[PDB]
Amino acid sequence: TTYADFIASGRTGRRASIHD
Amino acid sequence: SVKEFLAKAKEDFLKKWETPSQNTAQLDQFDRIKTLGTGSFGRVMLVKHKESGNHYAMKILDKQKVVKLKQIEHTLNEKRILQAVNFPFLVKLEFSFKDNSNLYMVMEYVAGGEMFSHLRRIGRFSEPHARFYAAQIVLTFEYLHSLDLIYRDLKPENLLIDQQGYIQVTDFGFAKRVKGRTWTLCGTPEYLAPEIILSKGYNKAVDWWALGVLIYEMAAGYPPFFADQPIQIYEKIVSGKVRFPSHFSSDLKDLLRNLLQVDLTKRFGNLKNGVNDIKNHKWFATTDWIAIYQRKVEAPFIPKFKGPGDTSNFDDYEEEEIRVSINEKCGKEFTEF
Ligand SMILES: Nc1ncnc2c1ncn2[C@@H]1O[C@H](COP(=O)(O)OP(=O)(O)O)[C@@H](O)[C@H]1O
Ligand SMILES: [Mg+2]
Ligand SMILES: [Mg+2]
Repeated sequence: TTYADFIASGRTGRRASIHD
Repeated sequence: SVKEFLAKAKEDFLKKWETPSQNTAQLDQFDRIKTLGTGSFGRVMLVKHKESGNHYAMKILDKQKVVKLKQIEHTLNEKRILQAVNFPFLVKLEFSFKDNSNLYMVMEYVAGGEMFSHLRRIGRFSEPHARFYAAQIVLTFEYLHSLDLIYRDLKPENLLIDQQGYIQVTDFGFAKRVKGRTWTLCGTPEYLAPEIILSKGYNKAVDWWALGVLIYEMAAGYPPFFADQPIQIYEKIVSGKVRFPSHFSSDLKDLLRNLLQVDLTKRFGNLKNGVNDIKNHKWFATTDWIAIYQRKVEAPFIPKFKGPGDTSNFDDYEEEEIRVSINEKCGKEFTEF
């Protein structure tokens, strides 16, 4: 499931801003 | 009505923009209690104001780190704009000042925590719950955009829930006063519009894209474009194919196809009718926009609050001493702060 794939991914915690 | 409101809203903003507030507190007026959250660089702490006893959220920025990441202008932007705006869903800047080592922005403490933590804990928001928050962002972007402001970092981590269950927008780090286009590669990867990513030049329509991302994530519990690395995310954003959870209503899907629209002549917010294409969308049909602005709608969720200074709606963070050198760092760079 999409949910399962998101939850196993490494961006489920607070995301940092970028200024690339 | 909206026109008379926005017009006088604008006169008030300009007077503060033209002559910003400066140096309205100092560090030793506050006792630092606990870290509330952190960003790319720099941290926000819960503090207690000695003379009044009120609690505040103090954002501490290390000038040297600001300079190193090349965020001088953005930091000046952040403070100049935040001290000048006034809207029921924007967090209030109560004090600002600087010392030899740091810049400080003291905001109203919003004790309900980040939308982010609730969202992940709960899983996702039902559509009426998501709609109630969305409505507040729509009104806020109408306000901001009307001042020629672009916000550029909408996401649940920068959205706070107040004691009434309403939203408080924080983090004006990338806010910018601009007529026409701009080019800075900034924001948060999951929320970037494709024109930001493609180095095209871009305008305020990127905030309406990001709203689409927000609404999706609120309702789905995960973003429309995710991957393990930013670069994979950009790829998916650029493709722009979006797929929706089975539980999304037809109305929601239609709205999101019009916000997450790679074509600027067709993205909602960005058209001849402006924000009204959004406010009059079927998904928002049950929304009383006046009542929302007035804060008369019953919130879907009211955080637990146990007395002032309670931080239980926030994660815990590693604390660390806030150094202040005896030599002034980057004085000239930050003079107008
Ligand atoms: N007024 C506030 N009240 C309570 N917490 C706050 C307040 N402002 C910011 N925070 C917390 O601190 C974190 C970082 O604040 P932010 O303004 O987003 O700094 P940054 O630019 O480094 O992301 C936020 O994500 C939130 O958890
Ligand atoms: Mg932030
Ligand atoms: Mg920021």
